[PDB]
Parts: sequence; structure tokens; C-alpha cells
Amino acid sequence: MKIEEGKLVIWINGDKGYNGLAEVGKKFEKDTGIKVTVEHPDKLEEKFPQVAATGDGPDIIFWAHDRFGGYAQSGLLAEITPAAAFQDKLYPFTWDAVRYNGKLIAYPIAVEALSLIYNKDLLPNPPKTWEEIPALDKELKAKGKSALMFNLQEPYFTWPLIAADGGYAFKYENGKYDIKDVGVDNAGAKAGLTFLVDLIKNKHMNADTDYSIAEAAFNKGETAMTINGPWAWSNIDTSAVNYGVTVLPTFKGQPSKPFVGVLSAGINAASPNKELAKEFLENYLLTDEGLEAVNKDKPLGAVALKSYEEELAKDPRIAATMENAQKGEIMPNIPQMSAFWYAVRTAVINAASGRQTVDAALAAAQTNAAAEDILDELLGNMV
Amino acid sequence: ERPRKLPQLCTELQTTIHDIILECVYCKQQLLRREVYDFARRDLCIVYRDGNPYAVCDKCLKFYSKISEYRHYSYSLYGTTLEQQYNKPLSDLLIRCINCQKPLSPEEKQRHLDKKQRFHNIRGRWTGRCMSCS
Ligand SMILES: OC[C@H]1O[C@H](O[C@H]2[C@H](O)[C@@H](O)[C@@H](O[C@H]3[C@H](O)[C@@H](O)[C@@H](O[C@H]4[C@H](O)[C@@H](O)[C@@H](O[C@H]5[C@H](O)[C@@H](O)[C@@H](O)O[C@@H]5CO)O[C@@H]4CO)O[C@@H]3CO)O[C@@H]2CO)[C@H](O)[C@@H](O)[C@@H]1O
Ligand SMILES: [Zn+2]
Ligand SMILES: [Zn+2]
Repeated sequence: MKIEEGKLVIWINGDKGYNGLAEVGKKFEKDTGIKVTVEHPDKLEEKFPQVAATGDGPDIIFWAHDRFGGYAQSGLLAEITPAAAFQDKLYPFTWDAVRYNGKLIAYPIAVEALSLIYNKDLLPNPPKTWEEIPALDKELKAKGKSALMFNLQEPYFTWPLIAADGGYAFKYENGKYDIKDVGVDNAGAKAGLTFLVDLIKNKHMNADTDYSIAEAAFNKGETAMTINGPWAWSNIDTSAVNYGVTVLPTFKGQPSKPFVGVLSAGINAASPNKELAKEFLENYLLTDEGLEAVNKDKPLGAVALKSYEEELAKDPRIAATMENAQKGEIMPNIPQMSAFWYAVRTAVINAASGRQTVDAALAAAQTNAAAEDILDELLGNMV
Repeated sequence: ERPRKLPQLCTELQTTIHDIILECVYCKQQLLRREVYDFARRDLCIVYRDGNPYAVCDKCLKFYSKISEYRHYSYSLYGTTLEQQYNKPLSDLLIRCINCQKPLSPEEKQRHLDKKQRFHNIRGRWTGRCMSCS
């Protein structure tokens, strides 16, 4: 049915603190009378542009900022108009993540980066380099354990290694992304993905490992290390594993470069509740108490709100998150990002499984990531 | 800058359209001779990857064009509105057939005007239908 006037429907991914967000919604309803319903549908980031194009969907959509330029290009997001006093409450770099064609298209919530998570009892001194992992795994297999398991099905988790020696999505210069300069099939990307594939060939990782498998193995104490983001920490806590969060290993002496996501909240252009959505986001969620309620459910990472981040930054896990973030890069928000991710997803899965060589997999991903731009040129108006 | 049209590419390579060997930018397969001639007749643009020139084969052109239409269709306008928006007659605008990618002739554009057939915008590209693609 159509978006209901006089309530708020929110979509947020199932790995985030949606119960905590619902608590913020309950407070909003207690104070204002406006009911807030939080949902976590599957593939919400693919459902949103479909339903919103027909004028339906949630009033508010949460995702990392990389999806939002495509939504804005399709006219699916309301422009957001925080006063200068409110903008000053959040870190400038988080506003830039949600700035598209010079306009703010979402509210930034929290800064996410992947870190190396390690079991301190199994591995008191985690490896500084990727190159050490094979030997460390042989040592741990002799103890009935393994060195490292992390999700190999989503390119977010393998990108830090692919980028380390030179892979990139779109070249960034003059404050702008050059969509004609894609770095998926260059020598640095091949070197990193070759290292990953060699880990699999040499029985240090399995191509089929997904999020659930890696999480279960780490939280059961079966593997010494995983790679994950802040939202994963609360399940590790309840598992009673003594864990640390640290800088990702280097590759060829270069830092791993995670793609940094800013969890962001956009307002559906078709919402009849844009004013209520702004009041909820600015004056209930983006407060110390609102972010704390979400954070106590699943940790958000380094929040965009300065007053609360000043407390969270004292947590060494947050310091590690931001150390990895600073070595990585902010994701582009441009519409071409989704095609980039779908292309790299296929390349990593096909190379890891041996369906394609690293070279063929990345050559195809480079083309796929650029496919619409290539077509624009083929059909172009040129002399 | 590099040649964007087949004739200039042929001149630079001191070859002719009858002799030139081109590969598809997407699949890297060699174009059939028929595809080379069609590339030129459809006024397509040579594209450069890693500093090397490429054309496009018919299978890939149709595949990515269909995707682009299905995902990036926006809206439609009558020809007179295009003429007001761009301040030019249709004859001066590049409008390709949505099916065969050929630039529409002036007579085909005037046929759109006379028969009240709108043009469609896909990713900023304005399209109609030539006569052949009925
Ligand atoms: O049907 C075949 C195929 O379906 C399933 O995979 C699909 C996914 O279910 C689907 O969600 C979709 O995934 C895309 C996604 O739409 C696209 O946006 C892009 O995703 C990026 C994020 O945008 C980016 O923010 C980042 O996401 C992080 C996130 O920031 C962080 O907060 C936390 O949530 O972890 C996320 C990573 O999981 O990175 C991802 C990229 O990894 O790219 C996705 C594709 O990689 O499309 C999938 C493919 O169809 C099934 O899972 C699959 O088995 C089936 O083969
Ligand atoms: Zn082809
Ligand atoms: Zn035609």
C-alpha cells in the first residue's frame, strides 16, 4: 500500500542494531504520538529503488553511503536541509560522504571500517603481514585450529587486500571521481587477488566461506582471526572469546585499504512524512542518547556525532577501526558504485573457486564495472 | 586525442574499412566484416581501453543496450519539445533508433513529428525508431 501519512517506516540492514533503533522509535512515539516501525527486509538496498520508483517504500532508508548517489540520480531521495548549527554537530568528512552533486542526500550516522579481529588466547601477537598467514596457519592446524576465516562471498571483505598494492575503484582527482579510470584489473589488484587465491589453493582458506561460517568459527574459538566490522563485536562478546581489534595486515609492505562506509539515513522522495523524518533523525537519533541506544544493540563504529564519538574514541576497538579507515578510502557515492561492486563480487568468487584465472576474472570485472560508461561512449556524439 | 570514428582510425592506421581488424570492447572477439561495416553505418564511436582502439560486436551492443534501456529509461517527449529544449531543429540533434542504433534521418525525425510519436530518453540519450524497425 502507499506510504502511510503520520507514521514512520524505516528500513535498515539485518546486521545493524535494529532493535536499538526501534527503541529510539519508541521514544519518538512516546514524546510525539508518531509510531515508528523498523524493518530489516532482505536485499533492502535493491528493493528500495524498485518500490520508491513507484512512490512506495519506507520513509527512511539506512545503508552505507555508497548506494545513495544512484538513488539520488533516480530522484528517489529528498534533499536534506539541516541548519548550520546541526551540521556543525557532525564531522565534516561524514557530510561529504552524503554530498552528491553538491547537495546533501542523507544524514550520516556512523563510520565503518573493517579491522583484523583476533583471539588473544590462541594468538597473543597477531601477524603484521599477510605474507605471514600461511606459516601461521600451518602452526595452528597442528593445534587443531586455523589462522584466518572471513567472508569471501562479499567483495567488501576482500577489497582491502586487492587495494593494498594498487587496486582502486575510480581514480579520485580534483575532488572528483574519474569514471573513465577504473583500477580493477591493474597489476596491484591482480597481486592482491592472486595472494587470496593462493591462500585457498594452499588450504589456508576455503572459497565457500561466507559471513555465517566465519562468524561461527571465530566465535566458537576454532579460528584465530577474522576480518569484520563493528557490528560484529557484540556477538563475539556474548561468545566469551577474548578478542582484540587491530590494524589489518600489510601486503607487500603496504597497508590493507578497506573501503570506508558511512552508515547513512536517506528520506524517500515519495514520503508524505519528510518533516517528521527530519525531526526523528536530527533530534532523536542523532543525539548521544539515540546513538547509544542503537550502539548498545550492535556497535555502530565511529559515530558521526562529535559529542558521542569523543566518548567512543576512547575504546581501543574504535581507535583500531579508525586506524584502518584512515589507511583505506572513503567509498564513492556515485551511481557507478553498484556496478563496480557486482563486478568485483563475481571476479572474487570466480577466481577463488578456480572457475577463472585471476587475470581473466579481473579483466571481465574491469569491463563490467565500466559497461554503461563504455556504452555511453560507443553511442556518443563525436567527430 | 585519438580518432573517435572508423574512417580517421583507418587513415591513421593506413588501412581501409575493408581490411581493418577490430575487436569488441566488451568480449574482445574479432568483429565480423559485416559488423565493421555496420559500426561505420551506425556512426558508432571507437572506444579506447588501455590505449588500444576497440569497436563493438552486435551481440554485446544488443545485450548492453537492452540492459541500459531496461534499467535507465527515464521519460519521453514530443519532437517539438526537444526542439524547444535544445533550441535546434531535430535535424541538428543526434537521435538514434532505439532498436538498431542508427542515427535517424531527417525524414524519420519528421515522421515522428507528423505521427505524434514521442522520443525516449535513456541515460540522457534521445531515441526514436527508424523505418526498418517498424
Ligand atoms: O541472486 C544471486 C546472488 O544473490 C545474493 O547476493 C546478492 C545480495 O543479496 C544483494 O544484497 C546484492 O548485493 C550487492 C549490493 O546490492 C551492492 O550495494 C553492493 O554491496 C556493497 C555495499 O553497498 C557496501 O556498502 C558494502 O556493504 C557492507 C556494509 O557497508 C557493511 O555495513 C556491512 O553491512 O557489510 C556489507 C558487506 O556485506 O559492500 C557491499 C559489497 O560487498 O554489492 C553487493 C554485491 O556484492 O547483490 C548480491 C549479488 O547478487 C546471494 O548472496 C548470492 O549467493 C547469489 O549468488
Ligand atoms: Zn562483443
Ligand atoms: Zn532501426
